[PDB]
Amino acid sequence: KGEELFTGVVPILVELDGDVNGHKFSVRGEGEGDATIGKLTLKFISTTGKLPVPWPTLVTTLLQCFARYPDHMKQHDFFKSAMPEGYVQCRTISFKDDGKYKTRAVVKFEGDTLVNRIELKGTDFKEDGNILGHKLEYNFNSENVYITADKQKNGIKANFTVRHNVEDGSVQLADHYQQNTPIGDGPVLLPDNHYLSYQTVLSKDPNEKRDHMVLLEFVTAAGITLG
Repeated sequence: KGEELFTGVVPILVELDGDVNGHKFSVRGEGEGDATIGKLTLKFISTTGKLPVPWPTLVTTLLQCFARYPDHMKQHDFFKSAMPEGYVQCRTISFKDDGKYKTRAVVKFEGDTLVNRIELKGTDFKEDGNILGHKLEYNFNSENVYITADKQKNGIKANFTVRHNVEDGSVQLADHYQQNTPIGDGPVLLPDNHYLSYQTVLSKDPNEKRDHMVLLEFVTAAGITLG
């Protein structure tokens, strides 16, 4: 039933309120998702001027319900099974030798629009580090998100590390710990161990005057054998 909401193109609204070492910012995003081919296309705008953190550090925070689950894996798709009532997604993102983000997001349908409303709190960052110092390249290295069930919490957990290119040729690690729990009371699909494979492209809108990020994602579930 949840999966039936994703058979066509779904409009998306994203709202992020952020606070890193006390520096506040807001991001508003819009676009669409097409889970049949695992495709997300989104444009995010800062409504508070130039961001105090690099856009690439916000990519993972700013809709895994649009992953393409192969037919033989569709009974492992927690994200769509929680819909339309939605799920809460929480992460701790620890930047190696730097600070951490803690995020809480409510992902659910409002009518025909899939809405992702997020609060982000960043702490312990270095004023001259790679993040507050804006030393990260505007690109993204996309790998696999490993997913496991958490039966006790009736949800899932995920773990992965983002490797952010630094302008000096080094790499800034971002360790992600993720938890998702459904908002509704009804049973949801809980998966065997598997992963989501990402292809992520960041770009710019040449006609956009505000600080912004254009995001294209292709996401495919894998790791359970078609046989």
